[PDB]
Amino acid sequence: RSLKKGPFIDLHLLKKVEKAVESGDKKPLRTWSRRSTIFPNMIGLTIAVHNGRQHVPVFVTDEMVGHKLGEFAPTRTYRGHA
Amino acid sequence: AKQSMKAREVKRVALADKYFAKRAELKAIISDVNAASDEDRWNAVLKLQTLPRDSSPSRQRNRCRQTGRPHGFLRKFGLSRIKVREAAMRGEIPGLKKASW
Amino acid sequence: NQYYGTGRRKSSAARVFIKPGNGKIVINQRSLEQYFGRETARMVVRQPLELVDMVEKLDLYITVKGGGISGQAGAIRHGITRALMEYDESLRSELRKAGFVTRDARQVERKKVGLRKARRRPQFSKR
Amino acid sequence: GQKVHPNGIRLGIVKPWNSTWFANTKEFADNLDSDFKVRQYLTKELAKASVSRIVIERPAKSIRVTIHTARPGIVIGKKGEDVEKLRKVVADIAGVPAQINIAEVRKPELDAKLVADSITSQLERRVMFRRAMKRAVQNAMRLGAKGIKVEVSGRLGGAEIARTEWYREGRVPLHTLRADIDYNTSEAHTTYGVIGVKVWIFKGEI
Amino acid sequence: QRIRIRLKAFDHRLIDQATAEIVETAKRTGAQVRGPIPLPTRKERFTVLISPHVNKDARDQYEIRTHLRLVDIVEPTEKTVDALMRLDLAAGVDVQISL
Amino acid sequence: PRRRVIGQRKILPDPKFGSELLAKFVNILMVDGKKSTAESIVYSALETLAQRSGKSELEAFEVALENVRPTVEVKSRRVGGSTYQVPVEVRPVRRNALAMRWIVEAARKRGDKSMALRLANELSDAAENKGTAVKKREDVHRMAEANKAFA
RNA sequence: CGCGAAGAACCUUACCUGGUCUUGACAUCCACGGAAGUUUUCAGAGAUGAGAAUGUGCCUUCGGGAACCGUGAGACAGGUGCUGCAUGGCUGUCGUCAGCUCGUGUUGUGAAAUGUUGGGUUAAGUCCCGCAACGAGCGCAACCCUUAUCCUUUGUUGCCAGCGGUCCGGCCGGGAACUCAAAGGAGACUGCCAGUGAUAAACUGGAGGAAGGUGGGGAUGACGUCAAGUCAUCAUGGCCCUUACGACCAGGGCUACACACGUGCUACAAUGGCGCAUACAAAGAGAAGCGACCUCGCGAGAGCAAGCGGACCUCAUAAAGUGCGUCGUAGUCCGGAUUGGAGUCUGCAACUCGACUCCAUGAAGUCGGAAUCGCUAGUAAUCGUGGAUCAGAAUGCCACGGU
Ligand SMILES: CN(CC(=O)O)NC(=O)C[C@H](N)C[C@@H](O)CNCCCN
Ligand SMILES: [Mg+2]
Ligand SMILES: [Mg+2]
Ligand SMILES: [Mg+2]
Ligand SMILES: [Mg+2]
Ligand SMILES: [Mg+2]
Ligand SMILES: [Mg+2]
Ligand SMILES: [Mg+2]
Ligand SMILES: [Mg+2]
Ligand SMILES: [Mg+2]
Ligand SMILES: [Mg+2]
Ligand SMILES: [Mg+2]
Ligand SMILES: [Mg+2]
Ligand SMILES: [Mg+2]
Ligand SMILES: [Mg+2]
Ligand SMILES: [Mg+2]
Ligand SMILES: [Mg+2]
Ligand SMILES: [Mg+2]
Ligand SMILES: [Mg+2]
Ligand SMILES: [Mg+2]
Ligand SMILES: [Mg+2]
Ligand SMILES: [Mg+2]
Ligand SMILES: [Mg+2]
Ligand SMILES: [Mg+2]
Ligand SMILES: [Mg+2]
Ligand SMILES: [Mg+2]
Ligand SMILES: [Mg+2]
Ligand SMILES: [Mg+2]
Ligand SMILES: [Mg+2]
Ligand SMILES: [Mg+2]
Ligand SMILES: [Mg+2]
Ligand SMILES: [Mg+2]
Ligand SMILES: [Mg+2]
Repeated sequence: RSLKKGPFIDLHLLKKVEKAVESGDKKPLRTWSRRSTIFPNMIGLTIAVHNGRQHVPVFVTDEMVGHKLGEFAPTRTYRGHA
Repeated sequence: AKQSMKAREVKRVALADKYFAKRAELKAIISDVNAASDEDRWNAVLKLQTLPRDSSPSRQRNRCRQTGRPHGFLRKFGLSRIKVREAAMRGEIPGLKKASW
Repeated sequence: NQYYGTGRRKSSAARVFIKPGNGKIVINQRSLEQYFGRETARMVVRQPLELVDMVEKLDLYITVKGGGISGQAGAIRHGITRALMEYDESLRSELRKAGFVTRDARQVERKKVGLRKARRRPQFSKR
Repeated sequence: GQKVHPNGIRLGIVKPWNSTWFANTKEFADNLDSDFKVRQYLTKELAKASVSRIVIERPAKSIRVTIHTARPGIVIGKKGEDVEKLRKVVADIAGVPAQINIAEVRKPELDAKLVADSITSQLERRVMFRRAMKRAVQNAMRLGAKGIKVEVSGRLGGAEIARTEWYREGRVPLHTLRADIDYNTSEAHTTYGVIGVKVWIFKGEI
Repeated sequence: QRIRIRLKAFDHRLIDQATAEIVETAKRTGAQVRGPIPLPTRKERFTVLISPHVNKDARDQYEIRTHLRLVDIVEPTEKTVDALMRLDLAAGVDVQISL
Repeated sequence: PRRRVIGQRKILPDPKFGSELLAKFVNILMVDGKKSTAESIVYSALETLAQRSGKSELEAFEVALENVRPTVEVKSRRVGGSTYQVPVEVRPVRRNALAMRWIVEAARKRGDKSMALRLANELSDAAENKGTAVKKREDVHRMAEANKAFA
C-alpha cells in the first residue's frame, strides 16, 4: 500500500497509453511494466503483460482500476500434484 | 567473487554521487505538502524515474573490500568475517584483541 | 556521630548512615512501608537489628541504587551490619554466625554462544 | 583438533600490534584498507630484500612505515635512491605523506618469517624437503633458541596423497601465555600445488 | 577560562604518558590543574563465525577498548597556549581540545 | 553424584511465623519464580483454615502434615536382569518433602475457584484423613506391605 | 536441517524466458584521433541507437607529458565451470578426555618391551614411595580476562555526608566524605590447628576471613581419528568453455504445495484476562545518524525542530511486582489464526513478495499416543531491554539485567 501522495505508473506505459487512446485500439500493447497502476484512462484497452516468459493479454474492465497490472498475469505455473 | 561483480559495485557508487546527494531535491522537498502540491509534484514523481535505475543508495550491496564477499560484512572494518579474523590474529587491526568477560 | 557502611547485592548498592537513638528507618527519603512493598524485603532489613537489640535504640539513614526489589533489600542488610560494626567493634562474632557479614557474591552468569541461556542447551535429536 | 593462533592470543601480553593508529568509526575502514595496500606493495617490492615485519604508525594525518629487514643495504640502495622511490609511492597509496624507516633483524635465523621464507624458496627450487626442514631446526638451536618447530604440508615430492611432516627440537609451550613464541606462515607454489609452511620459535618467558 | 582536553587511545599505558606530558607541561608554566580524570571505558564487542562454511556454534569474540582521561586547565596564560601546541606525543593517542 | 558430594543450601524462615518448613511449603507451591504470589495463596489459605475449622493457625498445619507423612516407600533394586520392588524406610527430611508435594498436587486438581481456596480445603481434608492426598499416601503404604516379602 | 545466509521486492543473484555484445563489464602494452567534464534531445522495457549545446584545464621536451574518452589488431582478460578422493588456509568431532611420545641404558633372534607398571592419593601421567631404569618433550596446573573485599591517587559531564540558601529540582555556593569512574597496590597459600595415614603425599574437620580447598565464569582444544566440511570467502595443480560455461539489460524465480520431518513462537486460562494508579535495572548504539520540547492525528505517524561525534544530548515510558475494581470456570471478557475494508512509512517501485496501525471477523486449541530433550544455584523456570546485519524487513542470533 503506497502512500496517498501519488499513485505510481511508469513513464513509457503512461505515454504509450495516451497515444493509443486517441487512435482507437490496436494490437495488444506490449509492456513489461507489471508494477504500474491501471488508470481510468485505460478502460477498453488491451495490454499484453509479461509474466516471465509470455505476455498475457488483459482487457481492462472498469473494476480493474486501482489495482496493479501484475495482478492480472500469473507468474507461476501450477496444476495439481497427483 | 567473480570480478565483474566487483565492478558493479564501483559503477553503482560512482553513478549515485553523480546524481544523488545533489539531485535529491525531487524527493527531498518536492514531495512534501505546500504550494508545490500541484502538478509540479506529479512532474517530480515522473521525473525521478528517468534517472537511471542505478544512482540510488539502496542498490549498493556493501561487499568486503578485499575478497568481495556479499555476506558476513562488518561496517566497522570494511572486511568480511573471514578477513577480520585472518587480519586480527596477525596484529594488524589496531586494538582488536580477544574478548574475555 | 554517623557510622557508615557499604553493602551490596546482585546489582544493588546501599549506603547506610546510623545515628544514636530512634526507631526511624528512612530509605531514599521514603519510609520502609512505602519503599519496600514486599514484606519479605521488610523483614530482611529488620534482621540485623532484631538479633542485636537496638530497635528503639539506633536511627538509620539509608540510600540505595541499582538492581531490583530483593536485590536492594539484601544490599541494605549487608550495609547495616557494616555500620553497626564500626559502632561497637564487638557485635562482630554475634553477626558472623547470622551469616550477615558474608557478601553474597552470586552474580548472573553470562549467556554463552551455542546455548539458549547461561546453561540451557538447545534440544538435541538423534536423527 | 584446531589450535589457537599463537600470535593473536598474546597480543597485549607479550606481543605488540603491527599497527599503532587511532580512528573513529568514520575513517577506520579507510585506514584499515589503505594499510592493506601499503603492506601488499612493500612485500612485492622488497621481495628478495628479506623483510620480516612492516610496522605502520600514523601521527595527526601522516603515515610512517617501519620495515624490519635482514638485508638493509639493499632496501636503502646505492646513494639512497630506493627509499624515496619507495616513499613517493607509499605516500600515494596512503593519501598522506610518508616517512619510511628501516630496522634490522640481527639474526634472521631466529625469525619465524625469514625461516619460513627460506623453506618456501627451497621447496620451489626442488630441494629435498627434509634437509630444508632439518637445516632450519639446526640453525636455530645453535643460535640460542630454547625451541623451534617447523611443519610442511601437502603433496611432498609430488606425491598424489598429501601428508604433513613436522620436526621439533627443544621446547615450544603454546599453552603458556608468558612464552615469547614467534610464529609465522608461508606458502610454496610448486608444479603439483601449494605446500604450506609453519614455524614456531621459542625465545624465553616474560 | 578552563581549556579542556580529552585523550582517546586503545592502550592505557600510551594514554597515561600522554596525560603525564600535558600534566607535566601546564604545571611547567604555572597553571591550575585538576589533573587527569578517568572517563568511562568504552568496550566495543564483536562476534564472528570462524569457519568458512557451516558450523554456526563455533565462534570467536573480539573487542576494542577505548580508554579515556580528562584534565582541565583553568589558567590559560599565553606562555601556555603555544607551549601547549609545541608538544610531540605519541601516535596512538588522540587529543581533542575544546573550550 | 559419584564424586562431588554436597552439603546443604539454606532456606529463609517465614516472615509471619519464622518457620522454614512453612517456607519450604511456599517454595514447593511457587511457579516460575513468582514467590510473592505463592505467599499470598499460602497465607490466605491458612487463616481460612483457622476460623472455618479450628484454631491454633500453624499448629493446624503441622497436624495436617502428620497424617500425609509416609514412613515406608517402595524402591527398585536391580540384581542381574531382575528388579524387585523393595520396601524402604523413608527418612525424616524426605517425609516432609513427599507430604508437602502431595498436598500441593492434590490442591491443583480440584474444582474450587481460587488456588488459595483449593489449598484450604485440601488441608482441611487432610485434617479429617480424607481427600486425595491421604489416598495418595494410602496407595504408597498398600504397595509397601504388599511387597513385604522382597525385603 | 533459525546451517553458509550478521537479515532474497529491484540490487544481492550465482537460476529461467526474452532482448543484446564479442580484446570485452575487470588489467597491462602499441597506434591514431579527441583535454575532460556538463546540459539537452527523440526512439527503446532497458541495455543501447541518432544527435545538439558546451567546454579546448594542468604540464609544457611546450614536435609533446600525465589524468579521461573513442576506434583498430594482437598477446590476453574472464569462468559462483568439474575434481575437498590432487592441495593450502581455516573449521567441526571424539574431548578440556588425560593422555601421547622421545633420548640414552637394559631385556628379546625379532615384531616389540621397560620407562608410562605396582601401593596410596588427586579434577589431573597430580604428587609421594617402590622399581632396570635414568632423564626429557607435547598435554595437566600456573602465567591471561572478568567477578566477589580492602587500601592509595585523581574528582567531571559522575556524587551529596557535614554546612549556608531554596522555587524545596542536587537546585545554587560549596565539600572530596560516600556511591561511582579507572590506574596502581594488598589479599587465599592447605597459610594456621586438631585428627587419620607408611618418619610420606594426602585426606576429613575447625579458626580467622568478603571469599577455603582449581572461590564463580571465560579464553586456552595435545599426538591423532572421520580421504569429516569448504575448489562458493580466498589461494591453487590438472582438466574443460572462449563471437561463450564469458559480459550488459527488463521481467520472473529462490516465497510454488496432496504430503513428511527438525528447531522455535503463541496458546489452551483464575498462580489468570481486562481497567485505573504507582515502584525498583544493567548493558549497548548514534552524523548522508540518534532525534527532546511543542502542534496535528484514535493510532502507525506528519510538521516544526534544539541538543549530541556523547558519565552531559537522544534512543528510552523496563516488565514481571504492589493497591483497588470487574469477569466466576464458560470455547469464556481464554485464544488471536484467518479474511474484508480504510491507512502510514522506507524505497525508482510494496502485484507476485515488506513491516506496522485502525475498524470489523473471532478458526483450531480444554494440557497432547508410542517415543523423546535440557538443567546441580543466582542454575532451571519466568519477565523485560539492547546490538550486529540493515533504506525498509526477527518468534532467529549475540549480549544485559529483574524475580
Ligand atoms: C506441555 N506440558 C503439558 C503438561 O503440563 O502436562 N508437558 C508435556 O507435554 C510432557 C508431559 N507432561 C510428560 C512427558 O514428557 C512424560 N510422559 C511420557 C509419556 C510416554 N513417553
Ligand atoms: Mg577471483
Ligand atoms: Mg540493501
Ligand atoms: Mg537471565
Ligand atoms: Mg543454533
Ligand atoms: Mg577453537
Ligand atoms: Mg536482474
Ligand atoms: Mg532478483
Ligand atoms: Mg539469454
Ligand atoms: Mg574458479
Ligand atoms: Mg575431505
Ligand atoms: Mg580441509
Ligand atoms: Mg561433497
Ligand atoms: Mg581420548
Ligand atoms: Mg627406547
Ligand atoms: Mg638385543
Ligand atoms: Mg599409554
Ligand atoms: Mg609401553
Ligand atoms: Mg587436590
Ligand atoms: Mg593416576
Ligand atoms: Mg614409576
Ligand atoms: Mg606432567
Ligand atoms: Mg591449565
Ligand atoms: Mg584492584
Ligand atoms: Mg573455614
Ligand atoms: Mg552467462
Ligand atoms: Mg533458503
Ligand atoms: Mg484480577
Ligand atoms: Mg477451563
Ligand atoms: Mg472445538
Ligand atoms: Mg480478550
Ligand atoms: Mg473469544
Ligand atoms: Mg534494520
